[PDB]
This record gives sequence, C-alpha cells and structure tokens, in this order.
Amino acid sequence: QRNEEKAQREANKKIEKQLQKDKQVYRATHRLLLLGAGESGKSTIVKQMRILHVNGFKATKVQDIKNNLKEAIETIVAAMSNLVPPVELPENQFRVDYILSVMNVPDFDFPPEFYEHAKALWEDEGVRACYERSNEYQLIDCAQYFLDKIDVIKQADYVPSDQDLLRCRVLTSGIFETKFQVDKVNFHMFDVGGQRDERRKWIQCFNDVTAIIFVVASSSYNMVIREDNQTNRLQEALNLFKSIWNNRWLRTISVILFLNKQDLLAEKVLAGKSKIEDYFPEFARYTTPEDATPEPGEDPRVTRAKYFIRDEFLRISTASRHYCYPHFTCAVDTENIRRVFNDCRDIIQRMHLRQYELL
Amino acid sequence: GMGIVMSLIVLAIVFGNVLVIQTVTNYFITSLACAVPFGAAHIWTFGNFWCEFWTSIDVLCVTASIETLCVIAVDRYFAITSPFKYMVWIVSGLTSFLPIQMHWYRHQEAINCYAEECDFFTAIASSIVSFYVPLVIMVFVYSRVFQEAKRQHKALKTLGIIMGTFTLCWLPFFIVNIVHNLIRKEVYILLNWIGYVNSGFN
Amino acid sequence: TASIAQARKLVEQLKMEANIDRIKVSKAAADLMAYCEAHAKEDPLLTPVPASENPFR
Amino acid sequence: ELDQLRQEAEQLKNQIRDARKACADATLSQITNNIDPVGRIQMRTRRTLRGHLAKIYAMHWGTDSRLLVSASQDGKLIIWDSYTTNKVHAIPLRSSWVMTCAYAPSGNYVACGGLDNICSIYNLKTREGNVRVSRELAGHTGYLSCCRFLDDNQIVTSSGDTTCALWDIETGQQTTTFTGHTGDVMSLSLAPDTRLFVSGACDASAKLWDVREGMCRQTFTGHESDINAICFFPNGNAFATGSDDATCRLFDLRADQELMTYSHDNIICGITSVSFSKSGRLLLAGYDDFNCNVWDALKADRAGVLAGHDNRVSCLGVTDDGMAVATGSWDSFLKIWN
Ligand SMILES: Nc1nc2c(ncn2[C@@H]2O[C@H](COP(=O)(O)OP(=O)(O)OP(=O)(O)O)[C@@H](O)[C@H]2O)c(=O)[nH]1
Ligand SMILES: CN[C@@H]1CCc2c(ccc(O)c2O)[C@H]1O
Repeated sequence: QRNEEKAQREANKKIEKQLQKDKQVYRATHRLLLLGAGESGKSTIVKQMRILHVNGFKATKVQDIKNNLKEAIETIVAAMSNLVPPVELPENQFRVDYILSVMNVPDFDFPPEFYEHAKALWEDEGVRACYERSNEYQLIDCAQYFLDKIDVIKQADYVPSDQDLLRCRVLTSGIFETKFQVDKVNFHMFDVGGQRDERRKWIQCFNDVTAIIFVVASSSYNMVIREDNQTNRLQEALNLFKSIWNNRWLRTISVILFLNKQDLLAEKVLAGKSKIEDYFPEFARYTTPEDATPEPGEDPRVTRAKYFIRDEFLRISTASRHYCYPHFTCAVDTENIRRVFNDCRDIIQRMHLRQYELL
Repeated sequence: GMGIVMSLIVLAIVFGNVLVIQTVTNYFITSLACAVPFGAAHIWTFGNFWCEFWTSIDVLCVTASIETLCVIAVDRYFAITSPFKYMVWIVSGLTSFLPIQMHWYRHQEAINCYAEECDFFTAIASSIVSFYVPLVIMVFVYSRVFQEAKRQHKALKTLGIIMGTFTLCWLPFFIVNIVHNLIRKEVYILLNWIGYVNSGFN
Repeated sequence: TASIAQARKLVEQLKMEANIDRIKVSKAAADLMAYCEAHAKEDPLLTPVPASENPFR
Repeated sequence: ELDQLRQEAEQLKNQIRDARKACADATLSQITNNIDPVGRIQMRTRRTLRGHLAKIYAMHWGTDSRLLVSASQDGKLIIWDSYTTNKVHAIPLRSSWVMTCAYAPSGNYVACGGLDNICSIYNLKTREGNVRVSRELAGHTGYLSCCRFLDDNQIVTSSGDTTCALWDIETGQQTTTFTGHTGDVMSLSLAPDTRLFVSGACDASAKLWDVREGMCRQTFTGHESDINAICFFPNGNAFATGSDDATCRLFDLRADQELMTYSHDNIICGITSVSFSKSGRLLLAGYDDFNCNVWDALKADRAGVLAGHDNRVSCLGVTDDGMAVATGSWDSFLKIWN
C-alpha cells in the first residue's frame, strides 16, 4: 500500500535531517596525528593536553608504579655480572639471589619485606656504580625518579600526584585519542599505535589531517634501539624521518617537529663522560650559526649542541608543497607544552598557506 | 561596417561568460559574472517607454557589479585577516531603477529632446554612491592583506590585475560624470562604451 | 635454539604438501569452459535485460 | 642443526617445482581459442547514492539483493535501499576508523570492524526499533581487514598480525586459530558451500585453509608484489587474485598452477578489488587510476571501461542474481550499474 511508501519517506526525511545536522560539526574540526620512534614521548603529550585544556582527566593507576619499581631495580642488579668489565661492589648479598628469584614471576612481592632491603641496594655504592654507565644495557628512562621516592607510596595508595603519574610508562594497547575543548573548533589528536611496523600500510588512510606532529628524542645519541646493536637511537629516527617526508601518500602535509628530553640532554653534556664527537664524526668542525637566539638559561657550551641536532633534521627537509617547523620542548614541565601550544596555533595554516588565493 | 565588426565582437563576449555559466565563496561570484544591443541605433527607440528601460537596466547592472565585487573583496579580506572564522542586489536596483520610471529627471531644449522620440540627460548621487563608496572600502581591505604577505613579487603582480584594471576602466567614467560645456556630448558615450568591456574581462 | 625448533616445524608441514594428488591441466581447463557454456542464459549482465523485466528501469 | 634443517627444506622445494612442470599439458589459451568473443560491453549508471561525508572503504550486498550496507571514514553505517534510495538506518560508531563491513545471510546482524581491533556486531531487528551493540570481540591484535558470516553465530576475521581466527558470538572467544603467514593479511573470501576459504597476505603468497580441521592445504606464489583482493569462481574450484602490481592472475585448486595473467602495457597502477559475475564469464576489477575495467575470464582482453568516479574505487560488489553492479570510491559517492 501507499502507507508503507509514506512511512519510508518519513524515515528518509528524519535520517536526512540527522545527517544534515551532523555534517556541520565534521567540516570544522582540525585533526592532528602523532608520530615518532619507540620510547620518545608521544603518549605523554596526549595525557598532557587533558591535564591542561580539559577540566577532567585511580586505584588501578597506583599499581603500575609498584610494577615499574620491580623492573627498574631488577635490571641494574642483573647487569652487574653480565657487564663485560667487572663492576661488582658484601652488603645485601643474601638479597642478590632473592632479586633473581623474584625476577620472573607473575605475582610481585606485595609484602613489605621486599621494599625494606631493595632500598639498601639503591643506597649501596655497587648499584650506583652500575647506574653511572647505562649505555651497554637497556634501562627505563624514568628509573631514577622512582627509586628515590621509595616507600612514600608503598605504605598506601596515597593518591599519587600527577607529576608522579605522568612519568609512569605503560604500553599502548591500541589507538589513543583525545578531543579536548577549546574556544575554537575542538581538535582530534590521536596516537599512532602500539607496536612498530616497517611496512606501515595503514598510513594510506591518513590523507586529510591538517598537520602531522613529529616527536623525536634528543638525549639518546649513545644508546642502541630495542633490538641490540642495531644503530644509534638518533640515527634510527633520522631514517624514519626521511622515509616519512618522501612518501607518495603524504605529498601536501606539513610537519611540526618537537625535540623532547631537553633537561636530560643538558645534564649529559655538562658532566663530561661520552662526547658528541665520539659518536658523531662531523660535530668537531661545526660552528654555531649567527642566526641563533639562545634563551638566557644555558651556558654557551650546551647551546652549541642543540643546534647541531636541529641542523641534521632540517637539512633533510630542505633538500626536497611541504614545509617544516622546528621547536624545543620538555614534555613533563606542564607550562612548556602550553607555551608552544599557545604559539604553535598562531601561524600554521594560520595566515600561512591560509592565503590560498593565488598570491 | 565598423559597428558590425564590433557587433560580432560584443557577441563573442557572451560566450566567455556562458562557458563559466563550487564553494561558499564561489556562490557569490556566480551572480557577479552573470550580471548593449542598442548601441548602434543607426546613428532607434521604437517605443518611447522602451528607451528608459535600457538605461535603467544598464545603471542597475553597473551598480550591481560594483556591489558584488565590493562584497567579495570585503569577504576575502576578512577571511584572510581573522583565522578560524565562525540582499545588496535587490537593494541597489530598488533605489536605482525606480527614479528612471518614476519621472525623476531634469532645459527648454531638453524638454524638446524628450518630446521628440535617445538623448541622455539627468543622478550624480547615484554615481558617487555607486563608485566612490565601494572603492574606499576596496583600497582599505586590500591594504591590510599586502602587509600580511610582507610579514611572511607575485602578490603585487596579481593585485595589479585585481585592482588597476577596474580602476582604469571605471574611475575615468566617474570623472566624466562629475564634469556635468567643456565636454562633447558624443565624446562622453565613448567613455561609457568601454564600460561593457569590463564584463568581458570576467 | 628457537630457530632450530621453528625450522623443524616448517619442514614437517612442507612434507605434507608434497604428497598431494594432481590432475592434468587439459582436463582442468576444459571444465571451466564447460561450466560457462551451461549457464549462459542466466546472466543478465551479458545479454541486456528488457526494460519491463529490469526492476531498475 | 640449522644447516641440516635448511638443506632438508631446499630438498623439497625442487621436487614441488619439478612435479608442477609435469602437470602442465597445454596452456589455457590453446584450448580456449575456438570460441566467439563477447564483444564490446557498454552500460550506464542507473542510480547514484549520496549522503556520505568521507571516503567509503567497504560495502556489502544483502542476501535478498535489495539492501546494501556501506561504511565510511567518519564512522557511520547506513543501510540503503537500492530500489528507491531510502536510507533506513544511520548507526554511529565508537571508533571513527573503519575498514570492513558485512551482512548476515539472515539479514538480522551487521558486523563492522576497524582499526580499534574490535570486531563489534550490531542488531537490526529487535524490540523498540533500535540498533545496539550485541558483543565486542577483543581477543585479537593488529588492525582488521575483513569479516564474514558463516551463520548467525560464527564470524571469521583476518588481521595484520599474520593470523586468521574463527570466532563465536555466543561464547565470545576464538574457537580455532590459523597461523603461517609472514606478512600482513589483507582479504579473504569464503567458498560457496562454506567449507573452505583463502587469504591473500602481503608477502606475495596465497593459501587455502580448512574451517573444521584448521590446517593449511596448498600455497600459491606466482606473484611478484603485494596482494590486495581475492574472490572465488562460482564453481568453487578456482579463485582470482588481484595484486599490487597491474597483473591479475587466476589460479586453480585441482591443477595447483597459475593459468592466465590479466595485464596491459598501458597500465602501471594497482588493484583494489575484484569480483566475478553470475556465470563466471567476466572479471570486474577496480583500479587506482580513478576508474574501473572489465576483463574476460578466457580471452584476457579488456572489453570495456566503466568510469567517471573521479576518485579511486575502493570497494566493489555484485548482487546474487547478477542484476546489478555496485562500486564505491573515495569521493563519498556510490553508484549502481546495469
Ligand atoms: N625526564 C623526562 N622523561 C621524559 C620526557 N619525555 C618523555 N619522558 C619519559 O619517557 C617515557 C615516554 O613514555 P610514553 O609517553 O609512552 O612515550 P614513548 O615511550 O615514546 O611510548 P610510545 O608513545 O607508546 O612509543 C616515559 O617514561 C616518560 O616519563 C622528558 O622530557 N623528560
Ligand atoms: C549610458 N549608461 C549609463 C551611463 C551613466 C551611469 C550608468 C550607471 C550608473 C551610474 O551612476 C551612471 O551615472 C550607466 O548605466
């Protein structure tokens, strides 16, 4: 009958009205895609945005700190003997095998008997001697900030602060999105993924994002990638950056560059030990460019090192529509992301290429 | 036979606009480009009331084009200036075509010209409003845009075609209109004759 | 070595793929031609459909 | 040791190749060179479907050949009506990234995968006339690439971690698991009798599993690049594979050998999706140069071109009765041919 036709037309009208209402909100959002290498700081920024531009943001989050504490102290003791030169310290000898005994078990030593004597190893000179040289083995980058603050949170949950929550490292299960609220149209920032893949077939989907944010570490110029003895952790980022730029799918997409771990880089150069020239041979002849604006908080020696790293990345971009932007960031300091954030916004696609009318 | 060559020349103008005949900014330009046969007149006016309609249509088209270009320039400049953005056609013609057919006009010999069945005599205020008001906004909006490029060659090269073409095509006509003597009656037609070439530019 | 264990499993599965019966291509290809000739009538994409018969027109 | 194992493995590859040579008697063209070509094929757009905002990545025809479901890049599944173009539903999605869709043979459930590793399933006909999530499957790693229905309570998925698993909606756990690929899996297609299925990986290879026992049976490797789509011949004894390079090849189960190569010297683009016709006489194939082509199963010549989409075809399908052909694209437009 015609009643069925009338009902279908009414349903089509309702669906069309819903589609028309929903179309407007999609045409205004700006989407940003994070990128980088393994253990670089991508997920830290996403958590940082929530704690800054969103009022919102517990017991489960407390448990992973204890899990992190069990791993950080295990690696240092395990590599004491496995290190090629002997670096062994007789204190806590009866605990050394205890660490090896509990080094592999699904259930951690929840009893406080573990915490009382593991603190002695931290105070022991033998463990501190191994911690001085950490280039040979692989160690979590947040080990020191957690070992010192031991038993402050072991007594009870004690609602650990955000500063002690951001530094916690948790593997990415899948995609990790966030839609914060801003006076302009709300943005859609999403993490790249969980596991590193060389082929990267899914990148063909991302062909409409306004900007691509690239995050690279700077305090790792003398450590190998997770797969041992592969290459310098900085060189593995250089090869990835070159591949991203020379990609068929990404032909008209801008790139924003972040150089995190500035504080870690500052402490490494100051306290001698390994030098840039030993690992990078072309650093000796470098001269600091005149067009430099160092911030008034660094001695002239370290400032010579920051611009060499930037020069290596930027040389790749200028060889080959596409533009690149350099920046210096330290993700943990809450204020620093905002200072770039309230700045990043102003020029990109903002009076820059904004003027798409033929000039 | 010179006019016949021009008759085919102005005939070729329609093809360019017809060939063009999509976004938010492109919607405005559709009417601007879309918006003369009686030029020869054997050196016409079959109907006495028919002559007034041609002049009214010409004036309305001119003011509509000026208003449309003003609107598009202002919109583009405002869009460029402010990141993250969030009825003239009827109005201009309403106040322009009405006096033409409303017996709103202006010598003893002049009345004789109306008595004999294509004299043009008069509406400068429609003029100053039609051209001077639009140009003043048009220079200002463009002036901000050039500085934005300077903050961050080709810009001046395109801006020349954007502005100077219309300026040279129209401002001398405005100067001729304000002259109304020392201007030949036949000479004035030539200045307005080149006005239709602007429609061929777009 | 895990690779030695991994390689051992790979070789065992390959042995099963060697003892699979096979037939001549001439008899195999002739079956495809026979099938396409049988169902030539029930295929409106090849022979254009009448306007009344087609629900789309 | 390792050297002994490697030597044994190579000692079996040459036997397979030598045995394959003995099986070949004559090429396909030689036997099939005494028939009349179908000729030029021309067909126009009967209808056009509009209402998607972003690119379409997959689509599937219903079992009644009247209703089709499409999935976009903004996370919206809408069940169209082919006859009158009346959209019936508009299901939002938790994850804005989507790569698959399916339509149950009973027409009561619609399954949508995606990059979120969750192969969620929806309910169409129920009380209160709503659509809600029935179950979410999260026992799998990597992004998904295809989903298919055997019955109302079995669904098969294939991801980018070189695995293919057969789920079960009621229990919500993997019944079996198939392993053996060394590259990303991209597509699959069940048999007409629903007893076997294949899968095209990214290491220039294809396999043929068994649903019940769960073990590999054959392996074809005639390609030289990546693989993007597979479909079965209606008979069920042959399947055509579309690869990343221009070549489209048609293998045979019984003969265990490649038969024909569909390629042209004037094409250097890729293949997105392939599908046969009702009588297995045509091999429709999508392309990355903004149009679609129409090959021939036997004569291997390009009879016709469908065109004008203005963006890459990204999905394709043919109705059960062979009365229509539908394609999607990246320009948010669906079309129906006849
Ligand atoms: N001290 C310090 N630690 C940092 C800084 N940036 C990152 N980290 C630490 O580095 C680790 C980064 O972990 P995530 O946020 O998951 O980033 P990621 O390690 O690249 O992990 P994925 O993003 O999943 O690849 C954490 O331990 C952070 O606390 C920094 O500027 N200073
Ligand atoms: C003959 N064409 C006329 C000449 C004078 C004139 C026009 C339009 C608007 C004006 O304000 C004018 O003064 C033209 O349409």
